[PDB]
Amino acid sequence: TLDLVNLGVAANFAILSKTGITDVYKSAITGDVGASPITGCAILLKCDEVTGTIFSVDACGPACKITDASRLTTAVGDMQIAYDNAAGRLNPDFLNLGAGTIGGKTLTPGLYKWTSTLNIPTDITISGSSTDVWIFQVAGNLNMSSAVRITLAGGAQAKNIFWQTAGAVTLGSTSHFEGNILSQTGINMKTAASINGRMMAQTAVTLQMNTVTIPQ
Repeated sequence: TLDLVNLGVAANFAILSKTGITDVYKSAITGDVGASPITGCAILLKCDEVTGTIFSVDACGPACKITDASRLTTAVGDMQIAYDNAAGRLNPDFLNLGAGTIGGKTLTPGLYKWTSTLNIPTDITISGSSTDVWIFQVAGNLNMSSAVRITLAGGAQAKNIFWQTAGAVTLGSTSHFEGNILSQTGINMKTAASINGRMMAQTAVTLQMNTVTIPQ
């Protein structure tokens, strides 16, 4: 029933930011990474940290980098269209579920909105079919605590989950996240946190020894 958020060319990236990608070595990224319009030197990943292509707007950046301004321009533009599309969905199924703390919940499909910061202090399940869609609209920050795991149940797929945040995302140390993040600012991961999803930030993505896998 709820339509997918079309990511266009941004679908090809595990990490896409506008002001760079910082990293505490070593991270494990599966899929392409990019930043635009910032210089490629703002991508602080080593070549042995990415399975995929590192894209740069210029001659600057990691040894393996491909320079491709035009593809990054399209990807970032596509990321902004996706952000606006996700932020623009009307008629939420839920508004202010758990008063902004959703620890222990099982989330069924649909459109969710929070006019605050969303916190996830304890494990949650996202439960639905291989074709169901979840859009989470968050007017503040999104926080997940250390060791918190998002579990998928019933055939729910990470590629059908979208998190739209007006504020910064903070994934706590050793936490496991599921879904696409469309952040208006930063996405900040802590020591050994993992994500099955895409990190699309209109500022920066920051990593500390993270595992990042594009959804299949």
